[PDB]
Amino acid sequence: DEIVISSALRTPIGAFSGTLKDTPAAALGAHVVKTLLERTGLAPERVDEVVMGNVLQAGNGMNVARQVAVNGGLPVAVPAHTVNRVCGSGAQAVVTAYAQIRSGLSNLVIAGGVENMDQAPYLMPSLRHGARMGHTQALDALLRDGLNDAFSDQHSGWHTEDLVAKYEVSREAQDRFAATSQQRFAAAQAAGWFEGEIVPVTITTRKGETVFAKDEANRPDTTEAGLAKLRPAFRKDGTITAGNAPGLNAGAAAMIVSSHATATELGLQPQLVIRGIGVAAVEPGLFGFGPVPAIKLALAQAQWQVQDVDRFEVNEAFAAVGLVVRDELGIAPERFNVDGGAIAHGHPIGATGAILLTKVAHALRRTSERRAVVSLCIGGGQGIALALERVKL
Amino acid sequence: KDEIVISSALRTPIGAFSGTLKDTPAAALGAHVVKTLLERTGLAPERVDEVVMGNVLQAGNGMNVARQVAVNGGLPVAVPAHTVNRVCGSGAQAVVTAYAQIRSGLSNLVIAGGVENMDQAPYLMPSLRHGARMGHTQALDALLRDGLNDAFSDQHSGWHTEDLVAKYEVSREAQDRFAATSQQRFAAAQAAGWFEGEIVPVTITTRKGETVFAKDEANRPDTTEAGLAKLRPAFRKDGTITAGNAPGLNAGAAAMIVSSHATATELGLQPQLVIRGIGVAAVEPGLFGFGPVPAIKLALAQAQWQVQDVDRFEVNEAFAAVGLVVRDELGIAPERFNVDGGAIAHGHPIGATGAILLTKVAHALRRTSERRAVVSLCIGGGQGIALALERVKL
Amino acid sequence: DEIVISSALRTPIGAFSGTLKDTPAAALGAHVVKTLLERTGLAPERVDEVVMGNVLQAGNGMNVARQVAVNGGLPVAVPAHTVNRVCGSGAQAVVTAYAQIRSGLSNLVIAGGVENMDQAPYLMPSLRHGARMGHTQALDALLRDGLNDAFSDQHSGWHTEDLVAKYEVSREAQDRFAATSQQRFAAAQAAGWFEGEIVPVTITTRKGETVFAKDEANRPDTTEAGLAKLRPAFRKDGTITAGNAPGLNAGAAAMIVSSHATATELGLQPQLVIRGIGVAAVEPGLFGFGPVPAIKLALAQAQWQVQDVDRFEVNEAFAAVGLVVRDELGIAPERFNVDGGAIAHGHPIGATGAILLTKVAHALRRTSERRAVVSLCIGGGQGIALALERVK
Amino acid sequence: DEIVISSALRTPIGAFSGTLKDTPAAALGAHVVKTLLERTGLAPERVDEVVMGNVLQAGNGMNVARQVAVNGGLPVAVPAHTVNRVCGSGAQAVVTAYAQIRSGLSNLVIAGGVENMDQAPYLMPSLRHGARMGHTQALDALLRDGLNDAFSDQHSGWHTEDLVAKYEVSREAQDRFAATSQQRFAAAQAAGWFEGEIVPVTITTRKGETVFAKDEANRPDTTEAGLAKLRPAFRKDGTITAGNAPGLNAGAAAMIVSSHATATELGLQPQLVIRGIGVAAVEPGLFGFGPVPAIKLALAQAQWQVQDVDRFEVNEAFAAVGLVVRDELGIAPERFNVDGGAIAHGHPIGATGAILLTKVAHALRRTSERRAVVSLCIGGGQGIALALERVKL
Repeated sequence: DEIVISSALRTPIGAFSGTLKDTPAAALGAHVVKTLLERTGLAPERVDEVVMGNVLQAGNGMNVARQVAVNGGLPVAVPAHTVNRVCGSGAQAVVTAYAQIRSGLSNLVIAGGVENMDQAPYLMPSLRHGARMGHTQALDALLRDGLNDAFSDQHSGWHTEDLVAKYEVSREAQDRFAATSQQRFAAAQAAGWFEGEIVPVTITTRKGETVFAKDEANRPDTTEAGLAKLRPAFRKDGTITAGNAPGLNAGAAAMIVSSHATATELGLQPQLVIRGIGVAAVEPGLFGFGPVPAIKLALAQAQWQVQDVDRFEVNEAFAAVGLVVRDELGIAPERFNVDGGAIAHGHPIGATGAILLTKVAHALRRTSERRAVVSLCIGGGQGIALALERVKL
Repeated sequence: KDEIVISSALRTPIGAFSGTLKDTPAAALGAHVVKTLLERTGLAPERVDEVVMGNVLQAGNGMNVARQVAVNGGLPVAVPAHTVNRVCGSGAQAVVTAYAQIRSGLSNLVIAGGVENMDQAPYLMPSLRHGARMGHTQALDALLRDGLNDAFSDQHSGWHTEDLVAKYEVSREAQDRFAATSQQRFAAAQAAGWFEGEIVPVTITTRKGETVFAKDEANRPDTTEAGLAKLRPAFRKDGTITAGNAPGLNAGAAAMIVSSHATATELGLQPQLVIRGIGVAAVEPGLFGFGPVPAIKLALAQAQWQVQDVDRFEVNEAFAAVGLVVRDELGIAPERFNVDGGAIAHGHPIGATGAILLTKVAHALRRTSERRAVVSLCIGGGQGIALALERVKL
Repeated sequence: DEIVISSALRTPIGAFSGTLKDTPAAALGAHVVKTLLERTGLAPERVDEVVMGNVLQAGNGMNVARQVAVNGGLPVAVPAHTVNRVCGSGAQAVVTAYAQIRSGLSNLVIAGGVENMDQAPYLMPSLRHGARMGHTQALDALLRDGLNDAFSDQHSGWHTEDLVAKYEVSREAQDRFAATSQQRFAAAQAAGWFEGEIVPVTITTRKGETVFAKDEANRPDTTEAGLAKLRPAFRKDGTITAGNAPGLNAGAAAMIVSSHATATELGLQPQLVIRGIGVAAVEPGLFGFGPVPAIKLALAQAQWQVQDVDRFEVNEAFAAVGLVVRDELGIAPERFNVDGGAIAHGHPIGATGAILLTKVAHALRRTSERRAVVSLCIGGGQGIALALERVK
Repeated sequence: DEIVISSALRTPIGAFSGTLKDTPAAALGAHVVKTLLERTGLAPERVDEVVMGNVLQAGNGMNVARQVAVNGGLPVAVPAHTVNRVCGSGAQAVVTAYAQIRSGLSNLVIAGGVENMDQAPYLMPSLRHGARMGHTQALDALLRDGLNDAFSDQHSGWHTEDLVAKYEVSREAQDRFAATSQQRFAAAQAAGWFEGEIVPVTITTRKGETVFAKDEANRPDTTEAGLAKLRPAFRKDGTITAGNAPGLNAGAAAMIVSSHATATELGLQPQLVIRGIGVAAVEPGLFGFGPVPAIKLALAQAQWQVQDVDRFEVNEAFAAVGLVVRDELGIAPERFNVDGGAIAHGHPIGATGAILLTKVAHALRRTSERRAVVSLCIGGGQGIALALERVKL
């Protein structure tokens, strides 16, 4: 009856123009899936479906999920499809898996997400049928398909300044939150707390192989004083900066989704039980609020109250989004993004939801905490949340 | 289990390559169908729990096509939406996704469909972000890179389908006979008014005014076996597949309501089909045209139907060769296979086609009083999707 | 030691997106040169140099003039170079030829110009080293390298509205001049007056040929009433429209330049003597005035005055430029662009100067007029003029 | 009347992706012209014309020569035009000037050339009227308009392998020539022999200012042993490498051309008399041979024999071209590219001819040598040569 997550694994997260800049999103997912199969010893024929989140599908080739599955070493008989709920896509893949299992379409699904923002191409809308006369634009696909609202064409960061204004989120509070994310992430990383969830990727370049084993996007030297000096990135009188938002990152995460009975039968070690799912939508312009209704839905399904939850893992799309969700729900600061968030480690859009589920799977194992919520705000005005309970042993 | 049903299946007419819809984004086509569906049904917009849309060529369509379809279709901003991609099967996948959400208790009512506009697919410049440095560089047609070329070989779907032709010994003449028959069946059904009920007109604004696009335009009623025999192979020098025994590069949208039978009745909807069986299968990428065979067998097994129980099979004409291989492998009577013609005539707007075929069957069973149908599509990359569908008695 | 023009020939002029849209400028020039050699029977080894004007060189390949020469059938031993004085380039090629002959560097030069504005590519300045993040521009080379001023980045038509304001050139006068250009051109064309100067080009398509034999860009049905309805193209409350300016055209012209003695020695039939050359420069913003100082310089060299000249052939860059030059010099309206101009036939930038020299060579032969001036205004603020006399 | 060159000056030559990568060719020419006017005190009204060579005109804006003239500070009443005889363009500008003066069209011309190969754009031939369906090419303009033959579409370096084969030019001879070019250039540079001809350019960058005062493309540490290790650049079994050919360089040069009488009247100090001009053409495929007929034409006009010439300055388009021209004409190695050539300093195509005239003007002043020949081979199968005599005082 219970649907469980087993063997959650992720790549380290690459910086913009960083170690993963030449490695397609689909190749990162294939690497995690191959490693997952090697470590679990799961019979590849027991995989009924591969579901992968991917937002910037432009130029990635036919059906990213099918490339992840086949290049990950699964038999050609394993079906696969790609899901896009923007920032929530990596968590959506796990919700899709849950729905397939609960509806009887699948017994075991490999679910996750992939993204590489460097690898997003430029688009030429006028090249097919011609520009005819006069200058024409080449669009950055990461803005057109990933970060700009589809209704306004304004950046997500520009819209988030209206969330800042509505909830009176001070520059000082955003920079305090951002510095704390960096400090928490650096301490956890140094303590080895992310080694269990990370699978190394070997990158071959010119006359070199480089073993990419550790998240590279974080800035342990970040201070409130340093952050206060940065210029607003999206509006002249704004509060959001390069320092209180994540970068343009690359990575992949994947996990096994099955009934508890299926996991036990196949000698898997379940990490989390899915106790509740929430998917909600709000005004595109206030998309940072999306986690609030989504979390309420997930908690209602789990029959939990906010104060019953050991940790909330809410995507740091902006420091401002973290603060609005934490403060609106009255979550204790010590229980909110406990080991740091995307401001430190990065936001590889379509993978981030799978990365946060992976983080919580390993954090509950280490701490013996019982109850967690993963939630992400979603460009276009949506929210996704999963209520998750540790499985013992 | 309560029965999961399809209600109010509707589609745009299908545009030709460089045709009437060439300047109308896929998301705008879906928005138009959703708006019309809400207007005609009077469905309370707050009772829509999710919009799921198939779309294969997402490049340049903007953030989350399904959310654009939902919001521009007039649904409240409180309705969530996501986009699915199982290539050619995406429009049928959206309905399977809806089924799974309802059966799992995540949703009570979903608007599901698909959208595609192949003219609107942009060119891609992989080297523009970090530079070409020195030497010529390529601009990729996204239609090929993300839609029609296999991701493993980079060869066209049509090139791979010549290996299906060789394996099953499908003659050029058999493919051209099938293609001519698809055009003749489609033209006769169209002229008889059999597609009027499923089609919603789209008003297109241009420099020189408005065009009311009300009728499929990609079909060639004058097609003959003799005319098709004149054409050159499109994909291999010694090949059999031509521009005439394959569909075009088309544009369109289709959408429908998916819910329990009880939910449909409660909200004053008129269910058209019950989903009796779902099959999703995968095969060698190189032999993807065979995908419907295992998918149909899975869907029939779930419905507890045999091939001979099915009044009509609606199998996507990705190529005439795929239609022939699937029909003959399953032993389906030619008179019961793509009865009113298929994609060779009306077109293959990739991510919408699965939703278009479900829509076609919903209206055809209502007209004929046929009881049982199977919709199936082969899928680039080596997959197959099938739904076993039963008419609801109204 | 008179320098003469012989065997001036041109292609018909193609419309924007018209019959020549798939035929490179260099191929148009090659075709004229091949035809010129076939008709004259000139020994190819007697050609010392090929000089070709071409403004939009982007994407045309290494040295357009050398492609015209070699693809035109001349021996590989014939040197060639490409000149760019924007709108004046096709006339500049003939001035370059004159200078080479008078200085003893050459005895016989094939000089002309080529342009195909459809064939001008788009430019991607950010593709070499990357756009990194954010949308980036692809430039239309015909604007960047051909029609926009290099200092202001404003269109030539936008700058010409300041010439209109300075000289108080009414919209009605511009439209009357434009209608008259169309009417004069259509009547002359119908009378066969352009047959002698035009060489047909065969264009190969699908499984088909098109023989392109006649200018296609003109609008014989043009009226003042029709032109009055058009919207300003360059400024909101402007006077310049699509109807009182030329299009974005394609074509080529070429001719033999030599001493009179060399022409006679080689059995050529000289058409014109170059009696005077003027090259002048003005404010980029008032480039339409450029022909005035250039014409005065050319007339001074020829020891002619305006009233001595049977016809002026001044490029119709805009109707406004034609009117300003005509009225500043006091030229009789019936002696100014007598058989119509670029508003009707088109302005294939780098070829136009060679096309106007070609037109005048054939018009003086037909009319027995003695004296002509060819002049063009030049984007960036220049003018070129040649004073020309009919050879018997 | 003698036609003379006065006040020949050049920028230092930039490396590919080097100091001048963001400075348009037209701006480099403007800087030389402005400096030339400032130093000579020449009355700007006495300039009858500016003629500039430029090969890669794509994207440089309307009429590069007019931009050089106007941005160089000359009155708008000075006419200007741009010439293109590919690699010979910078020398062609001086021949054009000579012809204008001798024919009476001009009394005084500022002639030179400009090029910036980094600044050459990519071209999209199919963007105006559309690619319709299928992949399409974006062309590197430096290949399409500058370095690939217009008839074969093969690189100039690929064609030069046929010159190598015809004249049996060994790899070892090419590498010896290239090493010697580097050694000669480095010694001459260190001796201060290029200070007189070079005008510094101040480059304003994001982070501040660079005073670019010295040629940067040369490799003084070059050895025959090092060059022997390099892979062929153009054919698998080839001899031409990155080390025995010049780079993709940027720079400008300009000079005053006038009668001797005009120069003296205006207080200029003539450096060279033009005693002979040769322009020749050959098979496009053997364009490296072009200097041979061109030099014979220039020497015939000057009534000189090869052995009467104190130094030959023949553009090092490839080491192979230098060797073929030197050995075909029987020129003493000690009198051929005496202070090094383009393999060391670079080949900024449309400027190189003006750079070589400038180099010879200053070298004859220093050495009191009487007679020089400047010659360049030209893509498409041409050659240009000038026979030049030192003017005293």
